[PDB]
Parts: sequence; C-alpha cells; structure tokens
Amino acid sequence: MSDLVTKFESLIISKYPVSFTKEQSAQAAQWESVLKSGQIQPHLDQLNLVLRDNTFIVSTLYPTSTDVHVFEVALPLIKDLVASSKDVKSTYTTYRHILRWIDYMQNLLEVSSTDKLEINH
Amino acid sequence: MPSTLTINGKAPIVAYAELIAARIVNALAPNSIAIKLVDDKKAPAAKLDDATEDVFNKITSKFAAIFDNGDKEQVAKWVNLAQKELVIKNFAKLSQSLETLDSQLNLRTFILGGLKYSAADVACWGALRSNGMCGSIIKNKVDVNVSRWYTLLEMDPIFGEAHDFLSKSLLELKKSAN
Repeated sequence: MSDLVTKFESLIISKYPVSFTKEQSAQAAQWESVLKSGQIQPHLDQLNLVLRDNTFIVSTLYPTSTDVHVFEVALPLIKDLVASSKDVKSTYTTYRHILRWIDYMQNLLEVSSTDKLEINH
Repeated sequence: MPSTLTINGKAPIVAYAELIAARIVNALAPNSIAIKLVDDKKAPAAKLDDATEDVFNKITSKFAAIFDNGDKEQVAKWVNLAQKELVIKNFAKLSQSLETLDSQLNLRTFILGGLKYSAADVACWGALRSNGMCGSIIKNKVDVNVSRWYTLLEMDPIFGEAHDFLSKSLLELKKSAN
C-alpha cells in the first residue's frame, strides 16, 4: 500500500511471529483508528508516553507494522516542529522518546539523506 | 571440542552476564562452550576452563566474530561499570550509577547506540539481574529509560530464560546424585 511497507517486508523480521495479548491487540487498535481519523499530531503526547515505558509501540521485541505505519506519518510532522521550535532543547526533552524511536526506525528502514532527521546526542 | 564454563549456584553474585554470553555463542556456533553447574559456597562465581579472573572478557574476545560491533575502548568502559558498580548492594551508590546509564539511554535503544545490542548491553543486564536490589528499582520505574531498556532484553529468551536454565540445571545436579 506504500513504499515503506515494502522495505519493512524486505527485512528478515517481517518475519514474525507474534503473537498478541488482549492488551496488545487493543493497543495497535487505537493507534490505527488514530491514523484513520487523520488526528496523528494531536496525539503526539500519548505516543510519547507509550514510547516512554515501551521500546516499540505495541510492546514487542522487534518493530511491528504499526511501528512503521505510524512512523511514516510521524517522521515529517516531527521534523517540521523541530524547525519551528523556539527552544528545542525543550522540544528535545519534551519528546525524547518519540525521538529515539524515530532514530531507530529511520536507520532500520534506510531513509535517505533527506528525509532523515538531525538527531544530536 | 568445547570450553567448559563452570558457574556456581551458591555464589552471592551469580554470574549471569557470563551465562548469557555463553548462550549467545552457543546459539550461533553450537557446541562452542559447555556449561557446567556446581552448588558449593567455596567456589568461584565463574570459571572458563582454568581462568577465574576476567572470565567475561575472555569469552568476549575469543568469539570476536560474534562480538565485533561497538568501539572496543567503549565496551570496556561499560563492562567495567557493570562489573564493579552495578553489583554493589548499597542504594546510595547504585542510584548514582543507574543515573549514568539512564542518561546514556535517552536517545537510544541500545547502550552504544547500534541497531542491535552489544557486549555492553550483555555485561549490564547481567549485572542488574544478579543484584536483586535492582528488582524493586525497576518494576516501578525510578529510572524510566533503564526500565524500558531492561524490559526489552527480558523478552529475548536468550536473556529472560537464562534463569530457568540455571534452576533446571541445579535440579539435575541434585538428581544425578541423590
């Protein structure tokens, strides 16, 4: 259905298996309906809370597709707001969990020069 | 033929890092190392063939094809911390040390930053598993990042089933006698 769904399945891990608890199923549920409405942005703060405790969106050992679908819509919207930041170094501290998640997956899916996000450290 | 890693079940700090390194090598290069258990309080916590000192380094350097990523110098930094700092059962000292890690992990999924773990991640997770003081500090996440990280590696059976292997093994040691 898009470019990045391809390069994810070019990778050993799609692949599998999971899996899925009563908990985990309902999680990737609300994160797909969020995308359906179009209201990613006004849920960044949730995503960040979720990403604070869990390494990946649905508490899995490796990224699921959800971790890519969301990342596709998230990446631009984040890097836009890092431009328009006045402090940023707030933004950073305010959204450090979405930031380490991006940094992981953008290298996992070999995003171009582009595209890619600064990422200081 | 393999090496013999012998680890001790009555040891005050149980050599989980070493058990976990052995299991990785075995997972990729079968029969490289034989694991042996010994319940006995007058016995080193770990033994690789003959060596008792520096056992983790020995395993890690030997199978350098499996242990390659991460700047050597830097894996040394965090193996040190792990071995001499995350074992100590003294909440005042720990907290400081866990903070160092928790800051290191801010914009990271793994300690040294890669797309997959390194020896550093092994040395540390092991240390924290042996030291049961750290159980409560997680489980209830004083250091959010550290709790997220540790929780991840837990899901990998090479890490999170390391305990059962030990429990099972010691069960068999009592059978083979008795």
